[PDB]
Amino acid sequence: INIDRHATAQINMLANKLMLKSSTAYTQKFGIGMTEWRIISVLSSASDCSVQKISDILGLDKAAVSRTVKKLEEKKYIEVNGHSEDKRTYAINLTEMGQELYEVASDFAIEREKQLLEEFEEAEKDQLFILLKKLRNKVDQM
Amino acid sequence: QKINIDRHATAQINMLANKLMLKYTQKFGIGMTEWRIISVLSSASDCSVQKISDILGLDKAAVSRTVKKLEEKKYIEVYAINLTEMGQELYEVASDFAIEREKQLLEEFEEAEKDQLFILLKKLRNKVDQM
Repeated sequence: INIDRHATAQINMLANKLMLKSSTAYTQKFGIGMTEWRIISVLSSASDCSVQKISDILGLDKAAVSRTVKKLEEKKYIEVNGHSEDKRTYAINLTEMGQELYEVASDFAIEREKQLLEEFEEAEKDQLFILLKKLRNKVDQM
Repeated sequence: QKINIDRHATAQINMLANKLMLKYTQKFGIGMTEWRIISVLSSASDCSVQKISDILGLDKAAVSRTVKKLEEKKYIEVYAINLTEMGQELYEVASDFAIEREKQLLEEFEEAEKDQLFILLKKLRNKVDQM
């Protein structure tokens, strides 16, 4: 059966294989899984990361984010910031060790991304981001 | 910080696959977790419970249970996990049946844009194979 022109199928097989390889890579190099890495990278980039905000950004459901954030808490990479004395909700933050992890693992993330796009011309990269965002806009409508 | 997520193709791809996933399948006699696992197994060979649990953000116990259930249903065999021919058929048939959702997804795309999308996705899959 031909699913070459099946966008969902193509994108899912691409994403799944990339994620599986990354699971191995991050685990062997840094002792964390791919999903742990995705969350750490979100925490380094954004402010007031609730579980909701991390889920919105990554597309993983809240249960998945919550379970991973708990693991990262146990590994002492993140801590829950209650903001007890502030007119705002709790937030998840990197600990000092989680920040160090990000510092060292981000170089590896950057190299893998460079590798993924090795054969792309500059305009092809631009075209790629535009088309993914168009897809991302339609999905939000479905 | 060091990485701009908005211009990080790895991140956009993975997010889009997840977002497409949370949006038929009960039609074919399996639930969401079963479908997600089937999908992962279709993407690459000799998967492990550990890897699947990682990338799906699921606990190992849940993954193991679901894997067993898919064994019983004749979709999987076995620790390297692979799809049976019938597991692979399930993925293709259920995808082929869901074609109307694909047309909806690509509604705002001209033919030239669809062509570009598939050209670019193919470059990406080719490269992932080499990584």
